[PDB]
Amino acid sequence: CGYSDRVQQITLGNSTITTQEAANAVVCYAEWPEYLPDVDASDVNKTSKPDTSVCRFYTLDSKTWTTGSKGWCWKLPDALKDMGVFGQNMFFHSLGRSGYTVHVQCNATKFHSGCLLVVVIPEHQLASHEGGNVSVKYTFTHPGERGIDLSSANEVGGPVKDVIYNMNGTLLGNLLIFPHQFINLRTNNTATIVIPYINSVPIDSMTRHNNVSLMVIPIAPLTVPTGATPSLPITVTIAPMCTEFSGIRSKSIVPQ
Amino acid sequence: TVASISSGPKHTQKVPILTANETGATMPVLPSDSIETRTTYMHFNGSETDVECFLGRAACVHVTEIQNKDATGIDNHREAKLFNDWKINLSSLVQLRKKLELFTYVRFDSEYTILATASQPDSANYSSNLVVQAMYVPPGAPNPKEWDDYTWQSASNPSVFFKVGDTSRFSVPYVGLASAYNCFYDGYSHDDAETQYGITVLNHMGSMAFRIVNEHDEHKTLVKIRVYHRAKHVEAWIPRAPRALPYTSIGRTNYPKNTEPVIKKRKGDIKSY
Amino acid sequence: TVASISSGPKHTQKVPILTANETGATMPVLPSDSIETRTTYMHFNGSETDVECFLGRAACVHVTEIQNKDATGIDNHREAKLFNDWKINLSSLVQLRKKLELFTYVRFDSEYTILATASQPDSANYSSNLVVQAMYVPPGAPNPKEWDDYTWQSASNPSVFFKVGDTSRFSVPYVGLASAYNCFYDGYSHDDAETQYGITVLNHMGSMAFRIVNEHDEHKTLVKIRVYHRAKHVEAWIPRAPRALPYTSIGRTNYPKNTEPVIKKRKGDIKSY
Amino acid sequence: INYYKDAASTSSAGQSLSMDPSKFTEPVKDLMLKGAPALN
Amino acid sequence: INYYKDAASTSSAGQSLSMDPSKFTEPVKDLMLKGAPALN
Amino acid sequence: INYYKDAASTSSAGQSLSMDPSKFTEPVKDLMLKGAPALN
Amino acid sequence: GLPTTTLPGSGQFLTTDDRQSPSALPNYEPTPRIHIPGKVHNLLEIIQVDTLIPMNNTHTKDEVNSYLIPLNANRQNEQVFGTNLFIGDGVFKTTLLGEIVQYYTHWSGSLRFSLMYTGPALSSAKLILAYTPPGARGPQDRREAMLGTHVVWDIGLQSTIVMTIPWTSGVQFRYTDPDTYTSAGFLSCWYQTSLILPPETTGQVYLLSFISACPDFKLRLMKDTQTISQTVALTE
Amino acid sequence: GLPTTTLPGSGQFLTTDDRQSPSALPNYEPTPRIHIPGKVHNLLEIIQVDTLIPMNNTHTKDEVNSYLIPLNANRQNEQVFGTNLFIGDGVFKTTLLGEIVQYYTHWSGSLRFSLMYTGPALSSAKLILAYTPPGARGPQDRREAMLGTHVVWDIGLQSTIVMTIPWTSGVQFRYTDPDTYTSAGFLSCWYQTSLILPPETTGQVYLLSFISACPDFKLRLMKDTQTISQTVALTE
Amino acid sequence: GLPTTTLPGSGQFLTTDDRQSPSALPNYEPTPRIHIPGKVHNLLEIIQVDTLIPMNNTH
Repeated sequence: CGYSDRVQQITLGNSTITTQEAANAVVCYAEWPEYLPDVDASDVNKTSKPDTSVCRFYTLDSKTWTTGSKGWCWKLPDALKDMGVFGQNMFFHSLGRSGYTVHVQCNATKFHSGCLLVVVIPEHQLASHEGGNVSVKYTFTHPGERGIDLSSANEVGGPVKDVIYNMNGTLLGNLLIFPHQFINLRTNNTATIVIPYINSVPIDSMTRHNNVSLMVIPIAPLTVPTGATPSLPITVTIAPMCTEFSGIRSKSIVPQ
Repeated sequence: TVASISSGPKHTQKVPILTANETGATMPVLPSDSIETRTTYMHFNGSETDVECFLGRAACVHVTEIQNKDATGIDNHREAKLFNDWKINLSSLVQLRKKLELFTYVRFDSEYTILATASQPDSANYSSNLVVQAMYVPPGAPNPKEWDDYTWQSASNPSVFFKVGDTSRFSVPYVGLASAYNCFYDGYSHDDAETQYGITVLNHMGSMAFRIVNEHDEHKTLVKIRVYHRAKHVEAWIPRAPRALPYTSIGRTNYPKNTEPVIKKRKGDIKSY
Repeated sequence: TVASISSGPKHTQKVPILTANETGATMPVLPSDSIETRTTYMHFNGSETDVECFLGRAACVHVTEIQNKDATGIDNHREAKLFNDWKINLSSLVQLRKKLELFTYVRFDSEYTILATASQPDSANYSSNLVVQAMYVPPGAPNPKEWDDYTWQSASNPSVFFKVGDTSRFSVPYVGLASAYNCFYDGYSHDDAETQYGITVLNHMGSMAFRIVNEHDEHKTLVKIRVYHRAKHVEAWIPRAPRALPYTSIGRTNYPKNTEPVIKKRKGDIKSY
Repeated sequence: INYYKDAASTSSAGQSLSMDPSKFTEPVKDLMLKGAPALN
Repeated sequence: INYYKDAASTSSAGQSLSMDPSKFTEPVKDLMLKGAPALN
Repeated sequence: INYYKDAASTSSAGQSLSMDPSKFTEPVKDLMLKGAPALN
Repeated sequence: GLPTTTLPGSGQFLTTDDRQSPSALPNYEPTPRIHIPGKVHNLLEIIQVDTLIPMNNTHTKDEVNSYLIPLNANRQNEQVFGTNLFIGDGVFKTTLLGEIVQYYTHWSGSLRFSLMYTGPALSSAKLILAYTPPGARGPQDRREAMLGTHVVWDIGLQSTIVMTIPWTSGVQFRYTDPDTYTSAGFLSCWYQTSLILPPETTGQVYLLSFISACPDFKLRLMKDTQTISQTVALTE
Repeated sequence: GLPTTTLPGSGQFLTTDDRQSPSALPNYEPTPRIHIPGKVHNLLEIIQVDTLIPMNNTHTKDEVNSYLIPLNANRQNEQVFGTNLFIGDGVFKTTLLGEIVQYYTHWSGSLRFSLMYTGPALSSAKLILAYTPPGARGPQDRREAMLGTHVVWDIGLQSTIVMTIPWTSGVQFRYTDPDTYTSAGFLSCWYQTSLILPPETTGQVYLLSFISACPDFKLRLMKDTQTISQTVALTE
Repeated sequence: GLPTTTLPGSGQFLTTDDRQSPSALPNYEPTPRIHIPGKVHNLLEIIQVDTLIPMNNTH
């Protein structure tokens, strides 16, 4: 009985991702993403299913993991609003529903040390740094493909950037309850998380609401060998999956 | 049902205690996998840990004081405490809020129990027989403006009348627009640069107005009305990381600046017991 | 069922009245074994002597006074009698303690009945309509610190509200960690030269906090709260020698120094009647 | 008729009708019958 | 016995007796059995 | 279970389940089917 | 709603009624029951066990000596001990039988009275245990006591005598508290022959006295005992 | 009308009773139920999931560093970390298991304690995880800890060890609140061999510690937690 | 008489509860029901009928 498990590949549309140091992919709540059934539907407009034209992997700009980096946060579907036909359909339709296959990549040598916690939080409602009853402005919660850097300073009307309190008042060690995977450089170069549609409604506005928030947080800090650059590149790859759009209308207007 | 199985010596090439937590799976390793054990039974079902039991006991959600006095020489009857309004939400008390906010979506039938208690801080010769009116104002209905407003007639709005000192209790079906309540919402009311985040009509159950329907007397009686909520037929989805820091507002996830450390620092090094 | 059998003259080499009590056995010798008897029936079942009947009637376990007055100018609300705490134990009343302490282990369901009674030793014009709150504080839960503390919200702790003058009654399942309560414990909390003997968390049922939830008035009303306990589904093991001397503390077997004789000395010699 | 969900809510079970004082009156290894010599 | 017309008037349903922690403890694509290498 | 002698003592009858809006929406002599010309 | 009428005595607190009530801990699972030796179902089981009677209650302070009935050598036709039979008072008040009896008002059935000899193995004595039913004077001589219910006990290999006091009453139940119309009678013990001691042995020898109930014993109408009392509530 | 008598405790407010009551919205139809992933029926499902333990709780302020247990190279026969086992206090109070445990008074069953290694792929270390049952001193040496329940962990291809703490107790349930008679024991970790680092690599490497319940875990008698509190009512 | 315990909220006036109650006119026979055209069982019948919208509300 001779075989290996570290080698797996995912092909979506015309894009293919290959791996040689992978940990078993995670499927949130053991439920694979699926189309909205007639027994749960509310809006009567027949849904547009674009299949291979939108269901493919999009690479987000790489981030640089330094020894002093606090972590990174992305909001979905906001992070894909400028990505090809998915980005246009998401603004041309009033309502949308979609699952996602998230694939995070961080490769390093056999001498490097460090561990990332890659976790998906549904309704990751952020706290403002000002406390009291202050709200987070739309422009800071919807950054797009450049995401939120938790290493940066706080901003007026912006969310809080203390990673340990998860930007919402919970501790970092408890994030393991949400679908997560670790990129331990000693064991793995890639985390993978398949997310179904998570909402209290069957289909919803894609411009006003983010269903999930992806967080990549270094737990054990980056430890490079003596004489190597104290920095490592992180690339995030996301593919919409089992996507549904409804209520076509003139292009949606958002701030900035 | 067996809790621990009978298990003897182990000499094998299959090692259940070694794994890769990097996979995001917490392996179901048992006591019998690390050492040799005897057969014992669970002899317990776990009924007190059901989500229906953890959320299904009463807790106070609002406390308010109302007064029986003449309305002559007053411009605002709510500021005179002649009647009081409550924006219905379960996020005012931290003991209940943390239990309920441990899940992302919850769908339950409510059961309200209202306790009104009288007090005479000023001179009174007898214990007045006051009757309190609790009126439910769903979103869109006219909220009372005066203690003797036409709105209190309640031709269609649900209303309950009870004697002060006693209690009233009424059940309420699931009133949310969606299939479950949203405990958290990573979104806005509309696509706008200055609109409200999280707090939105998704968490708007309506309002409750409270008055003393009895006419005003010669003595002032302060009545503290206490609303208790108990959930029935509870369902919960997407378990969440528990709240650690104190709260600052209803329906928002904010915490105070300069907050105290939540990790209880140990006395001595990492090796002390 | 026959109580005494019909029995005539006896002329035998088997002598049922002679034995050896040194063996620790009390021989079942009957009236018919010492003299000649007639047949008679028991015509009695013994239902009033069952352990469920001997321990299954109410008895008071605690009495406490609480006051409705302003909390201004007070540093301790418990010392001002605004609220009171009871370390739950059934060893404060000697009439109940001696019955229950006649066995080594007892397992029973409890039934508490609380009676609150009002009194105005100072000037008052009417009988105030006070509502008392009885809150169960299991070990680990925050005991109330003030009469208006956040703890009284009771988001998870069992709590009961009732009008003074009336009564409340609630059942409690067997709450012991072991299979039966320990009435006596020949041991310690830990292997230590200065630790507590007998009194230990084996006999720690928790605490009950009592307050008047009504606001404070112009007149002082002293409310005496009386807790009564009645056992249900009682089981008892290892019968014990009965208590003879008066007690000195809860959960401990001590007696006073210079105690009076318990044997009622006879008037005259050992031959008098 | 029981009006509540829990067994702790119930009334008493009455009496345990099968009694046997022998385990307290004669807890001896060898069984002793009355009339026969206790010791021999 | 129910004394009212609505389902919202009813008492609790008790407990959902069929539990399965696997959807939260092991939400992995390939099934992993304990003792076999997690990775190979 | 009814606790009184009169029908006026009873609780509501619930809902009249068989509805038909046609007597108010289309009270016309000749029946008109949608898609066919209303007039010809 | 059902029209109902509340009978008199509604909302009153009766300490003996056994009705159902709501649990303060709903859905709670209690610790499993384990096998513990010595389970008691009814008090008629334990009251049937012998306990020592402080028959020599003629001392200034409580001592172990109070349980030892003195026997003296070379005494002919003389009394060993004597007592009235109020089982809720006197020498019986401190015994297990008398102490359990004090938790009840009415008693009926036969008592088991036992004596164990402790003198030397070469020693001998013959004693007469005599029970005098009520109505008759407490006996002044063995001839007077021997006219009643009696057991002549030859002290030998069997060290203990067991004389059962038969239930002699017109009325079906007697009071546990001393009342003359419900008096149980008297017990006396006398020298049938005499106590003979072996050579080179001196002083008085002793008898131990025991009390237990017969399986036909009955007790009813529960009450609080007056063998213990308190003036102030206890603290921990 | 039916004659009835009201028992004591009528009209009292008990926060735990589950009886029917009238609807304030009669004939109301609720929004249909939809399939939402991640349904929770009981807390024994989610308490069985691993959460990081802030074992390095030796910092002045809360930091990510508090979850990293330090390992140092070239250390022989020395302790890595040590802790008492009160799961409702100390390092466990902030974890999901400890935080859920604090909503209950009594706990029973076995705990799952796990460690994940994060040093270089060419690095090696052998560690001994040792659990000391209650009654015995907190161990001062590996020889003292190795006398108890232990797992020797060879750090290699499998990055994580899972040592299950067997339920060692006389009493069936322990208190969640720190009480000495119901103490759970101690955990310690020691160098079995030593930590060896590859050439051209420096400093300390780290272990991540996790806690979860076994399927035989039990919790009972609900209570409010003291991990959160308020002085004034919240507003919107 | 049956021992009973009154739950909290006894004797309170809730404007929506539908329980039976005693008649003030016992043994009364009501006028017979007659056929009247236009019977309405539910409002979803009449809300389905067209009504003019004051769209030019600019006066």
